[PDB]
Amino acid sequence: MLLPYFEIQKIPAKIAKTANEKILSVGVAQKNNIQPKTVTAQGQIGFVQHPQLDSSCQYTQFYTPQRRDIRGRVARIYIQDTNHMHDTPQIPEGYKWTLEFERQAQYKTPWMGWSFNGDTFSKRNHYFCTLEDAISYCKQMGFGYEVSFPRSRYHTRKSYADNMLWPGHDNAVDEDC
Amino acid sequence: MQNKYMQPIQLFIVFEKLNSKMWISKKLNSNHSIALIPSNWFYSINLFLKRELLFSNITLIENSAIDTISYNLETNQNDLDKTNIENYFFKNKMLVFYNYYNYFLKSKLTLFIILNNLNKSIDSIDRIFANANWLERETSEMYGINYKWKIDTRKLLLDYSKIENPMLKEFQSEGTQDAFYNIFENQVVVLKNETVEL
Amino acid sequence: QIEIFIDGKPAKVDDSYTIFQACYENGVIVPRFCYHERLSVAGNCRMCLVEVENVPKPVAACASQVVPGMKIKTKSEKTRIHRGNVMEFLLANHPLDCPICDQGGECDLQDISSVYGYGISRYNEYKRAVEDKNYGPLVATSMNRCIHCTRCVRFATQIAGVEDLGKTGRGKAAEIGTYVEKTFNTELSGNVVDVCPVGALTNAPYAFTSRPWELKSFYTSDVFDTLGSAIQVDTRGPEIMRVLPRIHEEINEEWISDKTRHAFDGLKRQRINSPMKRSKDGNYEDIFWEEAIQTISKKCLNTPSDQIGAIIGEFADIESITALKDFLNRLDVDNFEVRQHGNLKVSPDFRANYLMNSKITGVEDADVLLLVGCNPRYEAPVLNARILKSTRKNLKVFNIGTNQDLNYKNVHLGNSTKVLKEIADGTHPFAERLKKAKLPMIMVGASALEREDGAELYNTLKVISNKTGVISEEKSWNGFNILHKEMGRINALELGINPTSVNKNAKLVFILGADNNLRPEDIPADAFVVYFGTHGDEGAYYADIILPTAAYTEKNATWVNTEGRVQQGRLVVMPPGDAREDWQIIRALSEEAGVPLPYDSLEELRYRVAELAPHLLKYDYIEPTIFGKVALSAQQGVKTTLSPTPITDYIDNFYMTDAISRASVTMAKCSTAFNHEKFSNFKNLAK
Amino acid sequence: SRPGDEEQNEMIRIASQKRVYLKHQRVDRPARQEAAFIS
Amino acid sequence: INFGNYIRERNHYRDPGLIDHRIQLGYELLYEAEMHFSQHTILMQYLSPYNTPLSDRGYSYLEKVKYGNKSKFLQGFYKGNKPTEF
Amino acid sequence: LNPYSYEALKENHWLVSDSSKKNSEWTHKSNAEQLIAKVPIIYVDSNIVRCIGGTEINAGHPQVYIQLDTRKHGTPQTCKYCGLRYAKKM
Amino acid sequence: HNIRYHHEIHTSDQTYHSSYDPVGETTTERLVRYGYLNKDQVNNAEAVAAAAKEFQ
Amino acid sequence: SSWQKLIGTNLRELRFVFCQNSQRSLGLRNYIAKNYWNLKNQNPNFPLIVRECEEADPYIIARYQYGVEKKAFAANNNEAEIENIIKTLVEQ
Ligand code: SF4
Ligand code: SF4
Ligand code: FES
Ligand SMILES: [Zn+2]
Repeated sequence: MLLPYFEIQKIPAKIAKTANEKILSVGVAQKNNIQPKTVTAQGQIGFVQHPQLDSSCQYTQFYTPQRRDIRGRVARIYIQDTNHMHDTPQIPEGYKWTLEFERQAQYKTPWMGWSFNGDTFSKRNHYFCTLEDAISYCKQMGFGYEVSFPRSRYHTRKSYADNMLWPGHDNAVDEDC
Repeated sequence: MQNKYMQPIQLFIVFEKLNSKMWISKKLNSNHSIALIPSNWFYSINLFLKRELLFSNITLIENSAIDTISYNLETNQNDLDKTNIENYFFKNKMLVFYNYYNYFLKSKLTLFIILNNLNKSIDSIDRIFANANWLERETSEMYGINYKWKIDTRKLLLDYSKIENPMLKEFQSEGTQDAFYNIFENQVVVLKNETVEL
Repeated sequence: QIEIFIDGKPAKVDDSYTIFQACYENGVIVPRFCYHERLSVAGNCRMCLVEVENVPKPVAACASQVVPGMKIKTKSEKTRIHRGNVMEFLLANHPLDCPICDQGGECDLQDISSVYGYGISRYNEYKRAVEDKNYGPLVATSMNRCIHCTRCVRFATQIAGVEDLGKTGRGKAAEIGTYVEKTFNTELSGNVVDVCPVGALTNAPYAFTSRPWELKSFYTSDVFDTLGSAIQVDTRGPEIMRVLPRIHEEINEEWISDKTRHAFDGLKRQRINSPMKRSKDGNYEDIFWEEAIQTISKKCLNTPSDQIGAIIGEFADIESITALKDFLNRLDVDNFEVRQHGNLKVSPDFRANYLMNSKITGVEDADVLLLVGCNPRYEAPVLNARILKSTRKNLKVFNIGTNQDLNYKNVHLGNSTKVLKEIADGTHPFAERLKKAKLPMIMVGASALEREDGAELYNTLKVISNKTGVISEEKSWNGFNILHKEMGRINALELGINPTSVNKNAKLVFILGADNNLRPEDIPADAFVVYFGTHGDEGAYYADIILPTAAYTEKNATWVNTEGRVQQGRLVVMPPGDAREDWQIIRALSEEAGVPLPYDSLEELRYRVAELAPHLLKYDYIEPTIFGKVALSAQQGVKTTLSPTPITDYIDNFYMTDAISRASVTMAKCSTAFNHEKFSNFKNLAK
Repeated sequence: SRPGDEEQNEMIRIASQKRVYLKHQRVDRPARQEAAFIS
Repeated sequence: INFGNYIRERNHYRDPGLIDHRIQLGYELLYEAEMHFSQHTILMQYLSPYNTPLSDRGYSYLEKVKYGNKSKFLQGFYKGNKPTEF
Repeated sequence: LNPYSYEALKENHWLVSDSSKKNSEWTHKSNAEQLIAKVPIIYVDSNIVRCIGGTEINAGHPQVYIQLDTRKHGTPQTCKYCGLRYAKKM
Repeated sequence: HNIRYHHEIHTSDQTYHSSYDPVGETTTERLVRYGYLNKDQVNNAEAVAAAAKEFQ
Repeated sequence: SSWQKLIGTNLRELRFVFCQNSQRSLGLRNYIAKNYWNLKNQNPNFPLIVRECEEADPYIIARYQYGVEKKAFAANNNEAEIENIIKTLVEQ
């Protein structure tokens, strides 16, 4: 499903706590003013929201003694349709929202020229049926999010009769040279 | 079809306050019935099952859970109706299923429970069925299920000194740590892992 | 509004729909090979045949309009038989080429056969064989795979505007392509590959290297041209493998230019991977970040304020320019140019001063377009295709400047600036031609505004617009447009940097990745140069200090479109070697120089940006402006004297216009194969 | 009856409903955005 | 004190069922530690200091001397986040 | 002739050529290019030739059909599975 | 040379679903819960009959 | 009137940020729409940056030498008080 709760749709305002953000308090206020108040699948303006590391981020399992880098990351939430190479795939795309994490380290170990990831996280993408589900997951796990909204091909009038049209009278003079 | 079948309808006759939603499918055995059960009646329902005649000769065959927060149809998205059981996999945080076999009625019974609370809490039935101890321990450690009134809550298959739920969709199959020998300490340690990718 | 039936479920559609359109809107997928959503309707293949009651013959869904009360049965056995027969005929002569075919894993023939075909063959004869043709280094041909779907012919005729493709012959022996040995040289050429459903036409640079299932895709925007084309980047590990177009319908529609698609391989070579320092004799030594930053900090602390200058590069993002502007303002520096000529004579006071006020889609809305020193065929090929589509729908194009071989018809008003003076002073028929037009539109190329009389040309254009009615509150229309040539200049204008503030004599120059229009006389011989950059073609040879930076695909940044749209460029792979982010380098340098900047992450830098200009925080959006008539008001007593010099363009070689494209191999191959053939001193009078 | 019955019934009712998708939805070309000018 | 720092880092929790689950896990890990089920080099990850060297070996203060008054950003800029050979 | 020249690239599928064929023992880790170049051209009587790369089906490669009626008479063509080259007899 | 029926036409994929109301639910509760009556018009013959006919 | 004839050697930039349609930015919007060219003519080189957003608060940001900024809130300020705010900002 793609098209379907108020709190999940509510985007909290930023509160400055760091000295750097206390310096730029006017910018924080302006960002709070201009950003959309609520997020819905019908929106047109994308936006970036910081992680909310309050009591709500208690459900994450990725805060371990050896890992202090997963919580607080900012994901990307968007719809990835079928590419421009084929029209009728056997498994179609575009029916779900993708949450993606940017790469953190990629190199080639030299003994056999083998590709290695310096960050085991962010290797695979996460899939949700609704945008609200992805935002709720991010709020649960203490993730920020960059939400971008889909672009769709317009509807147009198609007919075979358009291939055979009368050029018009031979006396139609073009005054535009 | 080509065999004697009857629904397990007496269960909802005794429990008069519950809605009844049952399925039969040709993808299952012809004696297999699937029903939907609310979470706040599961312990009483199992108490009724363990002792009621024509149900008492029953055994618990399997237990597990489904993380449906990332469940999406990949093909034939326009062939779904309101009666499909998969229609209950949407917007639901967690699912739990139990499978029993009844010798008197020669029947398979699967019960499905929808967990929609963030802490994933449900009553345990290991005090009714002795099977449920290890099964529920493994389910709880794999999927983060919080079982209440359980005989034993210790980890069953996971490594010592670790807290993780590897069977959630958010978890990558390579984990977050690797085990190496440390010369400076003459013993094995765990470190953040860098892994090859194909 | 009529009611039809699709597999028993009633539905309501419009009477102008085809069966295919109704089925797709109602969620029903119909296989197809020759129908395309942007080309004309053809019915040559028959894979979209469906079954309808009271109609004995199967009806082609794509080429047949809906009838009130009709019933379409796409799940009947008759439809299955029709699809199986058509698939059998399609595969009778297809070659056994899937292992060697670049279409494998994403071939529509393969998937359609697997899902709808009978699943086995009975044809046991010789297949036809076709000799391959040579179309150039961008398109590879394997013509045994062609199914005669006409998609390439229709794309070339109706989208690219070139008439070199066709179908010659008859029956089974007919062949698709040019009759003679001729290359398929054009911008947007590679797009035809994406149109062809089979491996008949393939991406020649992307030959044999990769498979679809071993790629990860990212959504981003292009910077090679000032249109922010929406693109998809496909990578395998740390290597970027290909670039594909996306769908936007307000930018580039479905299509990308060849430079956008192929010049990305210039990021794999000539890269700067570590900080460097140059000796007096010219020797370059690799150094640490700490030493370089300390050297530049000592220079900043010792150099007087009036001797400090900067150059803003072509590929400069909002964050980098914000960082550099804040740091140099802290250093009491307000000059961001040292070059004597080539500066844009536009005030950054208002957004309407330097932007495309009618947006990219405005070419569809206007009826008269006037280009002034603009060559859309090279500066924005997708916008050129849009203008061609509009001219097929009653759009008239007039041109002042160099006559160009646009694929449509344009009227040459003149060559020099005397035509503009005649129009502004009246007594020229084009003034009345503009007045009688419903929505006049003027597009001045940015290049013509770096003339020594760029301000006078700007004032003349404002006078012409206000007098004719290009800008008018009655029509609620703003037809004044500027087509820029650099993304960094657009970002600097958006932040508020005056491009005409030039330091005459600077002893310390920060070159933020600028390589175009750089000559040794611009930089004094006794100056200290710090170049921030990713490539070593130019600028890196002027620099005492070289600091490696991140490309557009290697950082999370914000880019402003030439029409005013704010977009996210997203990180795809980290910068190679020891390179660092631009704003991170500037912040580290500011901290080491005793004037630290109040931001430590991208979020705080964006808070500073919101302090400067809030509209840069709205992504994939254009902020409206209500000061168009105030900004473009014809001021009294301003100079309007123009030099009697012809107005030209700025592009000679389309394939190589910047450092990344200059460091590309496929761009060099395209130059070698196409520059001699595309060069002409005369107009093609056919078009 | 038990206190938690109502939530269970509500989540049962929510699950079964028509599920349309964002794609396959008709989007027309928007009209020209007329420019507004201050006095 | 180190384990108290761990608990303090888990202070923001507000779901009682989650807290009961965590208490069960803590009791389990403590029992594993007290019966030699786990290895000392593995279980020491919960008792180790957060910003202090261990007492059984020496420590290096090189990055303290070179990056004396520099902020955290500058320290993380001079020391990269990826290998530099590739 | 310069391998980077226009003519050499145009007559080599727009690839930089190697007449010695000895770059492939390092780049492609084998000497197969030399060995296949050691095989002369096969002259066929008809206009079309069928290649399977062996004496029987499943011993070789899938059946492919190569056109020998070229724009320039007698231009040899190469099988895309096996490196064998064919031309129409006279 | 016969290829039209290499793929199965009939397959064992049928599923059958049964849904029941609560057994202990009375007629009045069923009428009220289904939006054919309100709590005020309970214990009235005309309201019960109208709700029953509307349900039927 | 003499204050706007010359811009002080300490002032470097006057940036105006407000809303397109909100009643809060009504005074600043009208002031910019009436007195922009009067200031621009007397100081043809001095930058006067105007940026607007959908819900931005009205601000008059004055920048001085060495990167010193002084941002003043200009909400619900009519023509005279906007005049006075700008005069005081260009006076320090
Ligand atoms: S075009 Fe290529 S992948 Fe596609 S079916 Fe034909 S040979 Fe196979
Ligand atoms: S070469 Fe390909 S795209 Fe062109 S007409 Fe043939 S099958 Fe269609
Ligand atoms: S898709 Fe309809 S005839 Fe080709
Ligand atoms: Zn062969």
